[PDB]
Amino acid sequence: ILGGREAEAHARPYMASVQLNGAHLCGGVLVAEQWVLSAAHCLEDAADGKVQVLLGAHSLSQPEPSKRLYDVLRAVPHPDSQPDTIDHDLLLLQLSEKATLGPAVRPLPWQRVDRDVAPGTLCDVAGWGIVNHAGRRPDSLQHVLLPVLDRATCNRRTHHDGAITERLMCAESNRRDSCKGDSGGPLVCGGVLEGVVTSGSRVCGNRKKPGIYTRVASYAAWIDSVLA
Ligand SMILES: COC(=O)c1ccccc1CNC(=O)N1CCC[C@H]1C(=O)Nc1cccc(OC(F)(F)F)c1
Repeated sequence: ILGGREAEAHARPYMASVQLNGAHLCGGVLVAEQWVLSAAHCLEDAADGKVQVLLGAHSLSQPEPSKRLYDVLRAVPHPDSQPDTIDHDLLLLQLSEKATLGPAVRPLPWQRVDRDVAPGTLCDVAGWGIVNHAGRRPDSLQHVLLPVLDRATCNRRTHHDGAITERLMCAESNRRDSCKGDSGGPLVCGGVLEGVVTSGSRVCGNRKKPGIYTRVASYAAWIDSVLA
């Protein structure tokens, strides 16, 4: 997260760290007792590597009573996802068992009505991604409040030049933004999951290159199918 602040410990009990070989790789969001939603590019070339999900965390390295590392039974990338595209960039991870729920571990309600979030809505994005241009990695969860950017402005030649489909949304990236390592994390608006940070490489904190988030409402039937 660039231009953000340290999050209040355990105030976002749905927040997951998706780890590969014991290191934070991507953000994720607990959407059901046994399922974490993240981004499909997260597990590219991860083939053989150990994927785990850390729930109930604030610090990645310090002991906390609510912290629990879960193994993953199945990793389900969206079938239409591809390495060279930003489309259908979703991944569902089935945990080894249902998560132990409590004040610090709880699934987030997610948007099932396919209607756009109004431009200007203030949404929250959290993650353990880089915090500066040198690549400094925070030990604790960071967050930033970002206003939603209308799709037509996001699609201008100066911005993302027509790449923003109806299944994607944008948020302003003016010195405050999601960055490397925040991919897969949640974009929460009015206490409901609206988007998942995309995992394509992009410059951070440059107002001319808005943040791109996959709209979960646009994938409600796929999310339901996988869990079933
Ligand atoms: C919104 O995303 C952007 O704007 C963005 C801007 C540049 C490169 C990339 C991105 C977004 N893509 C990712 O993050 N991806 C792609 C899938 C894997 C994941 C990644 O690379 N994980 C990672 C790797 C090393 C260290 C690390 O940990 C920490 F982050 F702590 F360093 C995390």
